[PDB]
Amino acid sequence: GITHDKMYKRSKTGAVQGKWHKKRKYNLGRQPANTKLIQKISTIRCRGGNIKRRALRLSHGSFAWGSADISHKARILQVVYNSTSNELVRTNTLVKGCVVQIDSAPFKSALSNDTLDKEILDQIRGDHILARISSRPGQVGTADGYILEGPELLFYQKKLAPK
Amino acid sequence: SFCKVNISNPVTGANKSLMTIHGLRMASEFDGAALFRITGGNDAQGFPMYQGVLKSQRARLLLRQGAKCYLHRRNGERKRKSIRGCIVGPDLHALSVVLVDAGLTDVVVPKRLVPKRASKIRRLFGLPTTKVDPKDQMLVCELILKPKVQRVVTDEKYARKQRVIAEKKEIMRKSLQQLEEYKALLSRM
Amino acid sequence: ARGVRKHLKRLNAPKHWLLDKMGGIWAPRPTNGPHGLRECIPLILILRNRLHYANTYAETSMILQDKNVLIDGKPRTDPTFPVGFMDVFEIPKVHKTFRVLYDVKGRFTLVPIQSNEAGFKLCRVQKIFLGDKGMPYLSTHDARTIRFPHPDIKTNDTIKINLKTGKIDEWYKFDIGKIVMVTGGRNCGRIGTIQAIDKHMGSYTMIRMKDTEGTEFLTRLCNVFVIGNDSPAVAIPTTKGIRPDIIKNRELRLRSIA
RNA sequence: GGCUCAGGACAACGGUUGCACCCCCCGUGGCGGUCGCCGGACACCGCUGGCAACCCGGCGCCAAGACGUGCGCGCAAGGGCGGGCCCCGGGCGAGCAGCGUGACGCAGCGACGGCCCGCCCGGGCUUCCGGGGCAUCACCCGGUCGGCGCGGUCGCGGCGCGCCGAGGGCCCGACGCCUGGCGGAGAAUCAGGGUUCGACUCCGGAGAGCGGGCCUGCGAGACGGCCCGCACAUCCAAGGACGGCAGCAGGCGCGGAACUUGCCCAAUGCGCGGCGCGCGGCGGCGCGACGGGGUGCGCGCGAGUCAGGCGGG
Ligand SMILES: [K+]
Ligand SMILES: [K+]
Ligand SMILES: [K+]
Ligand SMILES: [K+]
Ligand SMILES: [K+]
Ligand SMILES: [K+]
Ligand SMILES: [K+]
Ligand SMILES: [K+]
Ligand SMILES: [K+]
Ligand SMILES: [K+]
Ligand SMILES: [K+]
Ligand SMILES: [K+]
Ligand SMILES: [K+]
Ligand SMILES: [K+]
Ligand SMILES: [K+]
Ligand SMILES: [K+]
Ligand SMILES: [K+]
Ligand SMILES: [K+]
Ligand SMILES: [K+]
Ligand SMILES: [K+]
Ligand SMILES: [K+]
Ligand SMILES: [K+]
Ligand SMILES: [K+]
Ligand SMILES: [K+]
Ligand SMILES: [K+]
Ligand SMILES: [K+]
Ligand SMILES: [K+]
Ligand SMILES: [K+]
Ligand SMILES: [K+]
Ligand SMILES: [K+]
Ligand SMILES: [K+]
Ligand SMILES: [K+]
Ligand SMILES: [K+]
Ligand SMILES: [K+]
Ligand SMILES: [K+]
Ligand SMILES: [K+]
Ligand SMILES: [K+]
Ligand SMILES: [K+]
Ligand SMILES: [K+]
Ligand SMILES: [K+]
Ligand SMILES: [K+]
Ligand SMILES: [K+]
Ligand SMILES: [K+]
Ligand SMILES: [K+]
Ligand SMILES: [K+]
Ligand SMILES: [K+]
Ligand SMILES: [K+]
Ligand SMILES: [K+]
Ligand SMILES: [K+]
Ligand SMILES: [K+]
Ligand SMILES: [K+]
Ligand SMILES: [K+]
Ligand SMILES: [K+]
Ligand SMILES: [K+]
Ligand SMILES: [K+]
Ligand SMILES: [Mg+2]
Ligand SMILES: [Mg+2]
Ligand SMILES: [Mg+2]
Ligand SMILES: [Mg+2]
Ligand SMILES: [Mg+2]
Ligand SMILES: [Mg+2]
Repeated sequence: GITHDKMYKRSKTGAVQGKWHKKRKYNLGRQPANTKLIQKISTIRCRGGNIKRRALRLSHGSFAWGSADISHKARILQVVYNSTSNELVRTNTLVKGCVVQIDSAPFKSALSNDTLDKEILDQIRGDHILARISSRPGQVGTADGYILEGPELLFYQKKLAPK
Repeated sequence: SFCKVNISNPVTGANKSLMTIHGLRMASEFDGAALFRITGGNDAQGFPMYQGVLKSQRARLLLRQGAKCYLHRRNGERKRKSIRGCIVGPDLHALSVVLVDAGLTDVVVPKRLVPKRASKIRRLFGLPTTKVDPKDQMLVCELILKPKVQRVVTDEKYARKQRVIAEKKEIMRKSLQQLEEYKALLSRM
Repeated sequence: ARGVRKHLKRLNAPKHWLLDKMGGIWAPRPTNGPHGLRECIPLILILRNRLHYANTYAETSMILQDKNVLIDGKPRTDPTFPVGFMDVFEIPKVHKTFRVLYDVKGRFTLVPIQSNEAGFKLCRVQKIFLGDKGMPYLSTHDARTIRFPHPDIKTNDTIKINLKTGKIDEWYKFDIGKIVMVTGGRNCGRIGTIQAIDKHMGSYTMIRMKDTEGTEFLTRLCNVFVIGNDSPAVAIPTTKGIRPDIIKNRELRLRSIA
């Protein structure tokens, strides 16, 4: 099947290398989850047992605002940025590290307590917050994360600018 | 041969032979016109009809352990077979049939054996399973290997269970004691 | 292979098992459990090949079936059971209680003991770690484990165990000046005193001992079991861990026939 | 466990490291807290069948140390915060492992109590040094050399994919071609230094006619397991089914060149449990080769024959 054995690669001088066995089972690869946004979680049986959870069609996640230390659950609304390609953005495909808009309703009671990050408060006054996925959807069947702040927030807002 | 027709009233109990059903598919109700329901059959060469193939001929398919037509030899063996048949068309030498909505029905074939479960026997002769006397060592069976009923609770079984149950509390008693022991060690250290 | 190994050729058997190159193509392969595969000698090779209690496998088996063999105060029924260093060997029908020690050529000897002696077991503290919910454990050279261990007990020391209740009563500290016996190497079976513990970043630490007649030797720290504190806590064979040299041995081999 | 050496020359293999990048049955020692005795149904078997033989159909009465559900004192995976802003005990050489606290989730173990954890043997990959001939093979490579990001994996890694850069190897012999190439432990020869061979006893690797794919399981890319293509053969009422001796004996062919179509599991070991085992053993063929003793001595023997022990399943 799919394999990640190195024997099919060349050496560090460019020479074709020979073939001295047939494919081993312990070097198998599988196809990837390609987790669509918006509820299935398949089970995969790995080497020696070891249930692996493999997601398709996630809708919600647990999101943490760290500097204020408030966590709520929320509905992922849209994937907006991704460092690899525009294709995974255009398809709303949930992979680790992508940046999404989450529902604002859960975090609207934090709109009371002042002396907080106004760049988070004015965005809560709207109807979404910007966050990053921290989990691996295709390995553990879950998409949780944290809300952006710091230089990183400004970096992604400028990437999202109306250019 | 024309068409052996295994007939079987599933009530009286009877497996009889016999010699507007063309096109019929499994689970269809023909009306004893010139020979009711089809639950099986076997075209020539023996090849059995299979459910869902929606055809009137043959189709090799890959069968997994647990399907019809397949006596496997190891756990996980698969094999390809010619499960053929028809929608009860022409090339059907032999067939299976069942009488519904009843020379005709007059015979009975008794329940060859008897139940053997503690609950079973009681629900059968209208008896509960919640009052402390589940012994029920009456032996009728019409004296006819085949008794020794199951799941019948006793004193021995009861006590043994209690033993394990209690033990699964003493474990924690001494464990949570040792917790305090080690806490005190540290605290005096 | 495609899985674990079950068989064991006679030539591939450990050299110190003292098997003979004829008399078969196969050897008994030890079973997993309280000791390893290299630093052990099976129960069958002790009974059938040493003491002649059985002249064959087919009647060593039944001795182990009617449960005639107490190891560490508990019976055993597996011919391939790995008995090792410091294990207690008592058969009651012939009134014999032993402990396993090493001779001065790296082989397993059974020392006689007394009923006041078979009440404890010496184990080497292999490591200290944390399990469920944050609890400490000590795991040893006989694959015993002890939870909530007294903090003074640290890695590489020695503990004294009761065979029945399974709990620690005494411990001995691996420091400079402790009576200790080796378990591997080419000084296996020799006894001396810890008088150097030289440490090296990243790599093994080396240990230098001397017998009670001046002869000195070296080994890794993995091979220095502690037996007492300037006096052994268990018994040791009348050679006491002093090795002769080849010419002294040759004259003794001359004497035994003379 | 047995067989063989076809493929493969910075492989494999040999010594020497590491996993703070991993996986593991049995066995040993621990540990065990989890937000009133249930349900129907399967095989063997009864009654009726199809088929040339291969192999199966329909109906029915019956159990669990089989499933399914589950009675229970909250804790499986993963995720956010909780470190020091010259530099340097739970455990280390090394900020590693635990725990606490905010969110998710409801997994596993419970109808004869086991999820889980150390050790063990085994595996995977991994650092360094060694690791065939040809120059009438002088330049070679382009996922090739590095970077970022995700994915997949038991896991690290151009292993895969996107984007960025232009690297990487070489007369200390790269790259390419050839081999009637398995590597080592070893063997033949013989003052010393050396030459040549490594089929086969142990260890390691690789295969089961040749490409491939996979299911079941802790563990296999298994062929005395399955599925397809190719090359070959087999029975058949002509519709169909079916094979893999580089396992042991034996046959054909090839070649200068190599034995019985035996008996036994009694030992040795392994499996399960008193048996099974073409492992392994015991006889047969056997001037390949090794070791010992005769064909006389001056008058007693061995070579054969017939009996009894001993030994031997
Ligand atoms: K593969
Ligand atoms: K293979
Ligand atoms: K494999
Ligand atoms: K199978
Ligand atoms: K092999
Ligand atoms: K394996
Ligand atoms: K295995
Ligand atoms: K051998
Ligand atoms: K041997
Ligand atoms: K064994
Ligand atoms: K036997
Ligand atoms: K052969
Ligand atoms: K070869
Ligand atoms: K060849
Ligand atoms: K295994
Ligand atoms: K086994
Ligand atoms: K390596
Ligand atoms: K290397
Ligand atoms: K290497
Ligand atoms: K090298
Ligand atoms: K050359
Ligand atoms: K590319
Ligand atoms: K990469
Ligand atoms: K690429
Ligand atoms: K490139
Ligand atoms: K060259
Ligand atoms: K060859
Ligand atoms: K020379
Ligand atoms: K020489
Ligand atoms: K020489
Ligand atoms: K010469
Ligand atoms: K010479
Ligand atoms: K040979
Ligand atoms: K071989
Ligand atoms: K070999
Ligand atoms: K071998
Ligand atoms: K081998
Ligand atoms: K091997
Ligand atoms: K081999
Ligand atoms: K192989
Ligand atoms: K091959
Ligand atoms: K083949
Ligand atoms: K092949
Ligand atoms: K193949
Ligand atoms: K494959
Ligand atoms: K294959
Ligand atoms: K061959
Ligand atoms: K051959
Ligand atoms: K034979
Ligand atoms: K010939
Ligand atoms: K000839
Ligand atoms: K035997
Ligand atoms: K044989
Ligand atoms: K004579
Ligand atoms: K004679
Ligand atoms: Mg051998
Ligand atoms: Mg070789
Ligand atoms: Mg299977
Ligand atoms: Mg096989
Ligand atoms: Mg044959
Ligand atoms: Mg010839």
